[PDB]
Amino acid sequence: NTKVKKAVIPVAGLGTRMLPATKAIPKEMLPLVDKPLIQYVVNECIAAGITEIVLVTHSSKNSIENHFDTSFELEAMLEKRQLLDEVQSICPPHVTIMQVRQGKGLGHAVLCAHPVVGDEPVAVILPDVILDEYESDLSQDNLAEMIRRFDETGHSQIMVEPVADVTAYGVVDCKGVELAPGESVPMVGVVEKPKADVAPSNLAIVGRYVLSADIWPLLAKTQLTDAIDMLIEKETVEAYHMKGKSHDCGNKLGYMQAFVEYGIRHNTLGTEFKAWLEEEM
Amino acid sequence: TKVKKAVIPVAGLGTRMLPATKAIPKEMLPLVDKPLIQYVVNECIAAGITEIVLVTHSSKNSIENHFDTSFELEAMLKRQLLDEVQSICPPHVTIMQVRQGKGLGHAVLCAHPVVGDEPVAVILPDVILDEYESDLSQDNLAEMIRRFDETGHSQIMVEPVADVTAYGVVDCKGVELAPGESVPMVGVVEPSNLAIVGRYVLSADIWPLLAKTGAGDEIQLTDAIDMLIEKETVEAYHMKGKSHDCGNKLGYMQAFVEYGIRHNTLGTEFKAWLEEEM
Amino acid sequence: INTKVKKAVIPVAGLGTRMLPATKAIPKEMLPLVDKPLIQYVVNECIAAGITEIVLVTHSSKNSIENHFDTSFELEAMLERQLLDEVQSICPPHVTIMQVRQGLAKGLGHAVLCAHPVVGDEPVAVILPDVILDEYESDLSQDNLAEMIRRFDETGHSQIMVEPVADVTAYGVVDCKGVELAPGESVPMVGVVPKADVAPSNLAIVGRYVLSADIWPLLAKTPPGAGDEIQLTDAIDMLIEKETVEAYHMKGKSHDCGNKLGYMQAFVEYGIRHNTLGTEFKAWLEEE
Amino acid sequence: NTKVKKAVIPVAGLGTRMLPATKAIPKEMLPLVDKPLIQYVVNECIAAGITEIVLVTHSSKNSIENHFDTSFELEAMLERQLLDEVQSICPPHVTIMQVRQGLAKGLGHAVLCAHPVVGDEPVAVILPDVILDEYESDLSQDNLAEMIRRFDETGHSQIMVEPVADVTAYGVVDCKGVELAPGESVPMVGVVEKPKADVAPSNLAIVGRYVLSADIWPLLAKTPPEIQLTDAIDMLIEKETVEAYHMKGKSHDCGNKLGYMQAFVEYGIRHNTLGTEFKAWLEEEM
Repeated sequence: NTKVKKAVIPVAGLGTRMLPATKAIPKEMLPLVDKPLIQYVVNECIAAGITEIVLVTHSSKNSIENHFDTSFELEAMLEKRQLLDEVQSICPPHVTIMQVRQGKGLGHAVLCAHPVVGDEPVAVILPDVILDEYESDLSQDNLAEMIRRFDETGHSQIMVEPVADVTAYGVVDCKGVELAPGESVPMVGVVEKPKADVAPSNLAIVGRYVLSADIWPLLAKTQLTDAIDMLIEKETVEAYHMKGKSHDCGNKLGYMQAFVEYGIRHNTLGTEFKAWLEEEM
Repeated sequence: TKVKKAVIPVAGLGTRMLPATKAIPKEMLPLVDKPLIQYVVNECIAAGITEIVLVTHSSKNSIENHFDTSFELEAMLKRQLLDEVQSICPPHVTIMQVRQGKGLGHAVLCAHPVVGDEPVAVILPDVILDEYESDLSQDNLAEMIRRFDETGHSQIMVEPVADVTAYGVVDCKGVELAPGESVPMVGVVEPSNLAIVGRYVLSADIWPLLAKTGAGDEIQLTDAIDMLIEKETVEAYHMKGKSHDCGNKLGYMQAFVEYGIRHNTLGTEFKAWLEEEM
Repeated sequence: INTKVKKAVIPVAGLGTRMLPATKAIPKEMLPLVDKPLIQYVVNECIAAGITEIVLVTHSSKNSIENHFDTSFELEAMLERQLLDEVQSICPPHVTIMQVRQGLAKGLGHAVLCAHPVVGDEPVAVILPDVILDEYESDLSQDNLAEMIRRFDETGHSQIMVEPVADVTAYGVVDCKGVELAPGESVPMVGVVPKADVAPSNLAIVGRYVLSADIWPLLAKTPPGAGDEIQLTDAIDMLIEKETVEAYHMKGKSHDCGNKLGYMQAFVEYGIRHNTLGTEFKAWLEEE
Repeated sequence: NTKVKKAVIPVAGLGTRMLPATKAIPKEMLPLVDKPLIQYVVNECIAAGITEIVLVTHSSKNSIENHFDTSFELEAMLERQLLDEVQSICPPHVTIMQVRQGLAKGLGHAVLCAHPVVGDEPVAVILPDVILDEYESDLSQDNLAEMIRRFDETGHSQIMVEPVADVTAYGVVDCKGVELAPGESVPMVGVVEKPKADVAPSNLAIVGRYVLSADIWPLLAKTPPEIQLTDAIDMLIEKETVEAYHMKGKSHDCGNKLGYMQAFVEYGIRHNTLGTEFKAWLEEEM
């Protein structure tokens, strides 16, 4: 298959932008209607073919792991059925969630997974960014596509998308080439919240990466970006243009918008919710 | 001020919101950026309650933690924020926790040792009384308590429904009730179009009645309620403004939007975004 | 007539340093004396004395203490025999455990003050959990906490348990104006100190108190040290000042499980006495 | 270098033999003087060269992980010698990973759950309620460390054993009647659970330490007609040579009350700072 077996997901220490909702519950457990962000993120991983998920965590984060694990008393009450099928249907049996503690920096959270991952290519996924399942085919596009491409060329993939205001993100330098959703083109560097006038593209790092086993040593020499730009010095790495829509639930308004969008699409209450929104707005 | 303690049963596990509540308490689901329990407690405080008793479960330390101070967190934030965050539980308010050993009537019983034989407020936490459609410091719980204190008559909040077939309606021997008013209730029929909302202000007299009080072998507070009734004058208080049942998925999704539009820093942008998108 | 001391308050919010690393991720109060955590002995002592309301003044990382006394669902499941019933009986049905968080408040005086809202303006017992009162060496249903409560009901005077120490240079020693105390006796104390030539007595403060409702306002008005620190000894000195305080002479033996050596000595002493393994252990001990 | 890089520690089951102490704290967190049993076991894995430990766990046991992680609030609270001691707990080059076991299904099944973590590689299996005495063997040269070096040389799995008086209480190996000296590895032709003394192939009991080849993986994947480690070991013997390794020094079974109380006293006598005193104390008192 693919040498990309593991997805490393850094679990937020404290999602301060979302206080106080996340003062005592992880932001990864904040819900989009009726499921926690991390359940969408894990299913995205799985749709791409990943079966091993390495959560890079902290002490106050047990509920994320319990969400995917079995909940004895809960299930007991449940028998005491659909929901029951559902709660045990959260993590497919062929999927394994692993945990390692980080006790700062995303590049640091990645390095922490080194020992679990080995000296192999890996996927890095940020948990507060949700790629829209209805807007693209997760089994074929995006992370799924970035991995197929990595297998084909051995070139790291870095998901990106066009954004209005560039100063707010980390922009990639694709030497001015235009990219269509779905394509991969070489990147020659990354610019941390560039100043509009000097920004390399309008292409923002989305929070999805498929990286060659070489970042590992680079991470040690080294944030992800600097080992990224160092990797770039050694090999080709490409920007992959995200297909569909993403939701950034790491910012309050982004989260509120996602809440509503997923609300309108809810399998059982979406139409009624949508109707209500229309007679209400 | 005779009523200083509010009992909040939050020890049940919340089914209708699965899978979101599998590993987190339903009481910590956010309405925008504040958990349901924060709105609830804020409501108690506004009414002058200074001691909140959570009748809980092993899995809900997140709720107490939300109200306690998060050291490492505090170690982290900033000036503006750092305030807002300690500020969750003001200094004169105490959150106490007792573990339940099922039913609301039994949940309230467990708090007896903490409350003592005193008048007590009973608050259902997955029901939100809208802070913008009422003045929570002057109305509803605030006032139902102010009236208990003035007259020692118990108060049970109710609001008019549509399908009275769908609900339990209090019997007020036919007296027309309007927002803001109270009038004796003689019981409930499952007589008026008024339903129990989930806020109760009860005389210390319910305790012994609650001890002497089931459907699934659960202790019903309705049962002690009617008992208190045959012993005394209990009044229905007509809720003012709007309530939000956040214990049902749709009701929760709808309050999320209503509150978002009213959000103090993001309400205007979200509302405009919504208006276009929708 | 029933006493008015209805609640015991147990400060369990601190992170116990002298016991590290053992207590690095577990409460010092959950350290076992053979096969039971220190806290169960302490709660049982409250119970033997008739207290049925216990207030733990805790911290976030200590949910295990409450879990100890609650029903342990999965465990009982996987338990369904003796263990089931032993385990099922750890906290009797008529005993209620309440918890309140100490939060930012530093100091023992603060810890006690935190329970005020649960206790009310009522007298209360204050129990430090790392000191274990030997259930074999005295009758906890009549002595010690049980007797200090009775003395407080008979005189209105707050009670402070003390015990005799050969070395006064290492303790909180009381001044009872040189009046002698025999076990079980309470006599007014006018202060608390001590070098040795100037010590007012050989009686050290053990860790148990039965205080009147008057400690409440005093505690709230106790002047802080930095960071709000309110010490209970300070509040105690003002109580002594406001009124009559007696020192009560402990019966039996105490185990200070707050220090390493003492927790070890305790573990051994309770092992030898274990209802099931006492004999075999004691013997194995004589052999070794 | 060795292909044996990972040690799997099954700590997921709930320890009934030690109730009620263990009602709400994991058995692995009980202290032998001033350290939890799991610290001793982790330190032993480290002495043997292991720098990757996989706990196969349960939800109610975060405390085991917190023990090795950074105790931010404590550290802060200490910020001297003790602060160091405290951080030093897990050496920076050693990593603890965790996986949850599904339905409580046995040690065999516990190891099996570590498969995705370890991969198709040889592993060390360590039962954490058995403590190998540090004072009585050189844990950096004998026992697990030796077992691992013999596996690297030969490629033969190593199952640790020690002589017992009563075989009916253990899983016993069959080495074809051949004597093993401490530190010696001898091929085993079978394993048997709790034999009646009259048919027992030896008086050498499985202690609880294993260094297994990557070939036990497919064997552990099989469902019996309860997945048992010894049954897997017996299937492996069928395919390949497996040796029993005779433990050096002394072991402590702290999975049973008496054994834990004895180990607590034995280690208190040896405590670095308090032993002399504690011992003296015990003499006068005994």
